[PDB]
Amino acid sequence: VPVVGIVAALLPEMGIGFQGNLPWRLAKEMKYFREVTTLTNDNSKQNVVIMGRKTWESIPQKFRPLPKRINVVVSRSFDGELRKVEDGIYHSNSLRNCLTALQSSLANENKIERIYIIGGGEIYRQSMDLADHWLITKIMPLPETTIPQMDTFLQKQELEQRFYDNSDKLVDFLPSSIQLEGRLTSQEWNGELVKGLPVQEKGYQFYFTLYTKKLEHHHHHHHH
Ligand SMILES: NC(=O)C1=CN([C@@H]2O[C@H](COP(=O)(O)OP(=O)(O)OC[C@H]3O[C@@H](n4cnc5c(N)ncnc54)[C@H](OP(=O)(O)O)[C@@H]3O)[C@@H](O)[C@H]2O)C=CC1
Ligand SMILES: CCc1nc(N)nc(N)c1C#CCc1cc(OC)cc(-c2ccc3c(c2)OCO3)c1
Repeated sequence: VPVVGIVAALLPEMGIGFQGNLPWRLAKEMKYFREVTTLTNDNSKQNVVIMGRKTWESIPQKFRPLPKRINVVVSRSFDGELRKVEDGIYHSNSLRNCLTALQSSLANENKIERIYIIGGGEIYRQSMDLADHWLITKIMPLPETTIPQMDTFLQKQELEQRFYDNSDKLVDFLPSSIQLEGRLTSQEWNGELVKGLPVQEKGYQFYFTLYTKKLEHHHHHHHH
């Protein structure tokens, strides 16, 4: 089961939140996030969404737990490494231990396709060492638009050490049933190269991107 971090960030600093909320409201960004985390290649499988305690608390109480997805809320105050508390809601007290629990094919019985880390920021930092892929929505304010104030940021440094821009394989990576508008485009913005599928809403133009783990040198395999 692949571990995939999914996030929406504003370039160049990659800001993700402000005072417990999203610094923007974009219908086409939500539509993408919902479909990616919901849809699967195996019709009898469901994905898992993992979030920190604070991210859970800001999701509209009408729309949580997130429908058609197994929800996992991680807080250090909780009891076990994975615990069912309500219908489709799981409580965990360790992000690392939670991942190991779902990955063991005894517990899941091969009914989980992907583990999406919907994150938080404290979770996102810990996800750099954990996630295989990253689905990053690179958002740019249009020439007239004002940059919104933000207090939570994605580690752009830790990301570009361990991951490369694999946006060429985005359509292949996303579930087959998903619908996409534009086509793969490269674009320079404030220095850096922005590559992905271009969408425009309100005063923002954003790109859906894919970041895969870089190739590892074979240093040591655990022999018995
Ligand atoms: N644009 C985007 O893509 C997204 C942005 N956001 C933004 O993120 C911001 C919130 O930031 P942040 O506070 O970092 O959000 P988090 O939900 O990541 O908050 C971290 C909390 O998760 C729990 N936690 C963290 N690490 C672990 C661990 N290893 N094991 C168990 N529990 C753990 C802790 O809960 P406790 O203290 O109870 O132990 C901690 O307080 C908001 O402003 C929001 O808008 C959120 C999601 C997506
Ligand atoms: C759509 C936001 C998003 N984009 C990307 N690219 N990756 C993500 N992981 C997310 C996310 C998320 C979790 C979240 C956080 C939140 O507060 C910060 C609110 C919601 C949310 C969930 C359902 C909603 C809604 C907002 O508006 C009404 O319906 C959902």
